[PDB]
Amino acid sequence: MHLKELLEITDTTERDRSLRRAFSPYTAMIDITGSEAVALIILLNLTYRKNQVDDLLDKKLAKQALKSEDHINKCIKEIAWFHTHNLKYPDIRVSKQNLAVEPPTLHSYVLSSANYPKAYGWSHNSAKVNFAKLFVSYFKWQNQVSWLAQVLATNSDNWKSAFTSLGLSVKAFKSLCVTVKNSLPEEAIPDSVDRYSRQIRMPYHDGYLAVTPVISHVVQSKIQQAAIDKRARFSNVEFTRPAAVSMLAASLGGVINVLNYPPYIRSKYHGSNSRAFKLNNGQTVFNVEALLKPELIKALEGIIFSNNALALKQRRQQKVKNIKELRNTLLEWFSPVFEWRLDAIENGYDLEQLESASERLEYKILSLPDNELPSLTIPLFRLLNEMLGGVSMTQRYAFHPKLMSPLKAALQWLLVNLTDQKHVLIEEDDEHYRYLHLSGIRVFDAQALSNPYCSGIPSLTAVWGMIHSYQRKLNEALGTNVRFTSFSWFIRNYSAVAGKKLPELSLQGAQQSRLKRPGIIDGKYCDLVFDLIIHIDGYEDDLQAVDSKPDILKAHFPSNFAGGVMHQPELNSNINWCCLYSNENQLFEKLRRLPLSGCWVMPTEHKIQDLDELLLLLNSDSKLSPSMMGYMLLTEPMARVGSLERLHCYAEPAIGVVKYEAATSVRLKGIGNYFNSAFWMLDAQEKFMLMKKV
Amino acid sequence: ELCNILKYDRSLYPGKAVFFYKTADSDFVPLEADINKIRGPKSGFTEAFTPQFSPKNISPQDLTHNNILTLEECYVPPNVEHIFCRFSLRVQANSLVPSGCSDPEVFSLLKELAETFKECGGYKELAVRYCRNILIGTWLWRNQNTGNTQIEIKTSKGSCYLIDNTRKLAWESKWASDDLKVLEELSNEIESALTDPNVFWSADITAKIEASFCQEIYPSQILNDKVKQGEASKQFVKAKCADGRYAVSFNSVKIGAALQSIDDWWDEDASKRLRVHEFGADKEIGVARRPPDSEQNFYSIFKNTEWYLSALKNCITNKNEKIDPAIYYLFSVLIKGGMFQ
Amino acid sequence: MELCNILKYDRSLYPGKAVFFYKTADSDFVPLEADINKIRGPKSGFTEAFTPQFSPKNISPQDLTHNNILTLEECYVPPNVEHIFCRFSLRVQANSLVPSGCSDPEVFSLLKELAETFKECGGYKELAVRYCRNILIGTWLWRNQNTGNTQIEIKTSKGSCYLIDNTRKLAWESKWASDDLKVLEELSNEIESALTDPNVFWSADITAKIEASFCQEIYPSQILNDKVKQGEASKQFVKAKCADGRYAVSFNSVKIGAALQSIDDWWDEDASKRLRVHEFGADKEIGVARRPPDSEQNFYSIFKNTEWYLSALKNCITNKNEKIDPAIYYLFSVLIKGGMFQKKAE
DNA sequence: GGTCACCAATCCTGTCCCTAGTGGCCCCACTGTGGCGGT
DNA sequence: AACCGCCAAAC
Repeated sequence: MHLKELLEITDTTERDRSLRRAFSPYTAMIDITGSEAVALIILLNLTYRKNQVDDLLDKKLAKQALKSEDHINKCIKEIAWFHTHNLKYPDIRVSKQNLAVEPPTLHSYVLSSANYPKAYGWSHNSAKVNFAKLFVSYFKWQNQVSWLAQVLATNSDNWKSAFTSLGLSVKAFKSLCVTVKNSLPEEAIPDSVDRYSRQIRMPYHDGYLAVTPVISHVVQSKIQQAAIDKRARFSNVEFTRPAAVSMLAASLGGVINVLNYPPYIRSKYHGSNSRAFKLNNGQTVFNVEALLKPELIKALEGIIFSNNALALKQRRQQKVKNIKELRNTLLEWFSPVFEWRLDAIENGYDLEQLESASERLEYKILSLPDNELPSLTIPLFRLLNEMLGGVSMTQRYAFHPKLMSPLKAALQWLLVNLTDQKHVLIEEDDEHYRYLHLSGIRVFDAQALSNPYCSGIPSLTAVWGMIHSYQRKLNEALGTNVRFTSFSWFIRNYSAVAGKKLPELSLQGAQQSRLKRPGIIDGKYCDLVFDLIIHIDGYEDDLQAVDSKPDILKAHFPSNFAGGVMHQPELNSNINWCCLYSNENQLFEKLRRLPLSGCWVMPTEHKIQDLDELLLLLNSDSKLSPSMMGYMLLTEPMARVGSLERLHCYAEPAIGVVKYEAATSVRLKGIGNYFNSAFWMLDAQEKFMLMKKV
Repeated sequence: ELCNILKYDRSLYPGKAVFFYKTADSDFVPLEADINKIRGPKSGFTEAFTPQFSPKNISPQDLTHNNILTLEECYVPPNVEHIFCRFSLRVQANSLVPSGCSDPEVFSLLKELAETFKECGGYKELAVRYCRNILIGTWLWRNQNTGNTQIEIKTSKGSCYLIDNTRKLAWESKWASDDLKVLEELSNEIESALTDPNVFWSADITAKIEASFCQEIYPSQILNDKVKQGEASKQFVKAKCADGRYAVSFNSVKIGAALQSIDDWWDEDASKRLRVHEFGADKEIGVARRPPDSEQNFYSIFKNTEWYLSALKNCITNKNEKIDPAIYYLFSVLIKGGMFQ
Repeated sequence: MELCNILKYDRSLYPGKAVFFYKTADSDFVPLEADINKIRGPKSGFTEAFTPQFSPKNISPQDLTHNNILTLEECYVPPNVEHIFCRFSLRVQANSLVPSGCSDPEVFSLLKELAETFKECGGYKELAVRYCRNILIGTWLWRNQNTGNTQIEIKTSKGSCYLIDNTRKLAWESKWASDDLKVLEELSNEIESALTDPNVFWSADITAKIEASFCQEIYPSQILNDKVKQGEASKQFVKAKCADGRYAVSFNSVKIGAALQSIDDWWDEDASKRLRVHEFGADKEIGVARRPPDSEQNFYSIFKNTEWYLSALKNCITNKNEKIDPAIYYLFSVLIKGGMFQKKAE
């Protein structure tokens, strides 16, 4: 915790290794409130090379650097290149630019630099990477996070003794104090957009805005220090010369950790009530059996603000979703059994072992038909007796509600089946809407790194941008004005592609620009096969103008996706891959024939206040994934040289959470659930542009 | 002029080319690579000599020692008659108008240049060159003409073209009538796909090679400059199948590089066909055939669009005279795509 | 001349992979499979009993009577199988005429001229004879060579069929029969054409048929395991996975290639031994380099004097009584072998 | 013209060993893939 | 002044 708690080690190698690890940004901050002199010696000895220093507590070569005003001058030259956002990540060709801004607006559902106090990284020139370490290294003062320039800016009197303890003058010290306070990092926004800075078009007031995404030092440093502590699933990105990228990258030897949560789709084997008991909201025993209740009865009686009956209904609203979740859990394995029994008409995983498993594919659960089994329900009522032995073993049987839960399970039976539901929707309009189903789309070498924090699926903003490019081309081709408002995304196949990408020869910039190969940037790439369902709005004149031209609809389908090449299914597949639908029942009748191993990419409504809550929430549920949600704007939109559009803005990629739901779960949850809680839209606001539900 | 941050999407979109074979049971068995550990001789210049060409102070038996090499190998299984290499190709019309521009003056100029180049039938010549690269099997790279190769092309239009033997074809040789008919028809379809934005055009292209007994396959090799001590120093580009098996494959850019090996306008009597590049980069020699200091590079030719417009507007009427090869190179680079400042 | 930053050659000879199998009345391909056998080995080494100063170690009297547990792969012919078959394919390309990569166009044009002058002297004929002679005597069987009466059957893509009735009668230096020399003459002409004509596509299907002794041991390629666990086998074999799911015991392509290119006996005027073509002429048995870096017989010393060798080749066709310099024969055997012959930018 | 009968039963008693040991030698590649301030 | 030099290390 404290500085000299780590100085107790007699072995200098272990001591200096622990000290160099302690003052690096990929670890926790140590307290130097008691130890200011010794702290200054090590912080000023860190300014040297590793092979130049034997021991960091040698006082004389610290005074050699401190007395030499060719050494401290370089350290105060490097303060002007202190960033809150690294423009040189991952491409180091972004020439002599510094972005220092306040954190953006705080959002409940996404994670950014708004969720932490304003900390600084450094990125200018690899030659001066050590010279930054004096004035950019973060420590713990009194009870406050601070760095040397900030603590010497105002509270100098506390450090006068520590600085004069070596034999520094008062004249030089106060001149150093005022020049450091004058040379503090200002609000630095670049005057022009760099050639190697990535720009995208986001929909602004009545047009488009040029957005450059820049990583935040704080969120990266938190993910790095979370990855060294071995708290979540991480994969590696290696850099050639890390000192040219940043100091954080230089400290880690260029090996940067990213959140690795890809979708897992297996073609192979099925191997009980198992899927429920495993989902563990659910069952077997506990978290949270048993209610035994009293708990449920007490909750209803408290909610009896506004009349015992009206309260029970208000309890139900949350407690029915909770009671529905209990049935959904219980149904997870009933789903799997059924599933098998279709594919098969033969088998489960093991036909006999299934028949043996108390809650598996029984020839009695075989049917009657789905439809007639739900209409029968009977099975659901019987399973309540089986739930005297599993789905809560013994305790909490007649107890506050078991009858109500049995009734909900009997109602769910009707919902669990077939040839039912059907109609009546404010969404989109209706005058009518359309549903464009794109099926069996193959993509080769799409960027798996959604943002430079997260690895797994491609970005949802990439799916949005592709759909928006498709809309623009169609509306310009046909002369219509239809809108591609929302989409749902089902992944059939996913595979990670090994190896880096070799860049071609070009005029690489210097004092004299020469024809040569650029630096090899490491990335993550995936081959994936997916289906998209796009929800089209507009006038029936425009919709039936769209429906009349199927070849022109097929023609303007883009061939680019997240940097990868996007193809329609193979010509011998016999798959009509570009289908329009007027009604929802016909679409859902088509959609429940999907492969069962595939995953729906589903929006969630979980709130996250910092990284540790997100990591606990990821360690909670095995089917959640941290992904790119969109852009939190840092600067104000204005005219900037090198911009694609009229107005340019620097933004930060926001980390949200998606769910990889099974095809069966979405099939059993009903048509209403699918059409309300599976569709993505871009909430484009003044200061943020984020992907969300509805 | 400079054109103020001009941007073009590429027109040709090939996918991954997957190697496989067929049994009497299955119509797709993926060709898999096995890791083998072999001896290598110490046969390099630096093993024995200083940079001044003087013998190093080594032991008398240092050059008789071996390097332990961990390499990936792909062979045809014994008594498998045919190797199959299949890829898909999409063609879009992205060469007509710049996708990103600032000045509407150069936008109007380039759009006018594009449609007047279209009317003279330059896209036909470029389509013929791309089609000829597809028919002779340039995209097999080192597997080309190792056996009697038969190339089948199925199109989204509903056509079905077949080249019987690619060993009987070359770039400069005179073909049979049926092979010229295949070239003509498929060139027309590719040219139609390049010139019209309101048509969809895809193609499934399959090469069937008569395999020799346990013949070596030459797929794409991965880029790795941070290989570990345990791993193979030479690995191959793979594609995962329906099951948990990896077919050895070519990169999309590798196929793309083969199809666009059309540029032989860089000299008056150029025998070699370069991959279309802004500076005509030759991978074998390691020089630029259209160097940055010359007038033959793209950024020199691209400033004379107003003169090439006048030349084309004379060429459209005067009926016979050939188009300036600079304009062929110009539009080949526009079909390749990129950002031009 | 000066050696370039980039100076590559693709190899001309492409042996596929040699697979061991046998034939029944039912099947014309039954693959020869290996099995892991656990045998008892003694402590017979120098270091087991002696110090480096040749003094006895301090060990128990029963220590040298203890054994090592060996996990080895064994391949024997099944009982009452008459013949064993080793089969590989060979493709020959013309890759020694032009370097695959070259930085200096003066070096490139010189090496192109040298190959064309060597071609018109009939230099590729002599090299093709030595590659062909290694196929007919069965050098590529390595330790299976002349273990029984071996018949070698060669089918070329031209439509020619060649047959050696017994390889035990043939050797490298021995006087051949009239029919065996006719096979050597005709097949050497087909390889020479393939080595020199880029338009010619040539491949051969080469099969050995060995009269097997009862449960005879087969000697295929062994994989290079430097570190081994106690469970897995210390001696493992190179295997070709068949289309069904069976592993035929096999030779490496590079192993077959090493046998065909065992043609180098120019390193001394009265040299009895034929080395595998190496830049420094590495003798693996004696453990010396027969073309040392200090000598002028090594490849890089000969390759920089290629202007002086091109002068001698142009005076060769004018006489055609004086033979070609053995330094030039060795030179073109390395270019057929292929490799990366690159110095650096100083 | 069409199906493949019901009613119950799966045995108890005791144990898986001892000795000794998993080798020496030699080796693990050359090419390219940099921004920035200064003398 | 155009061209050799400086600069990092996580599990």
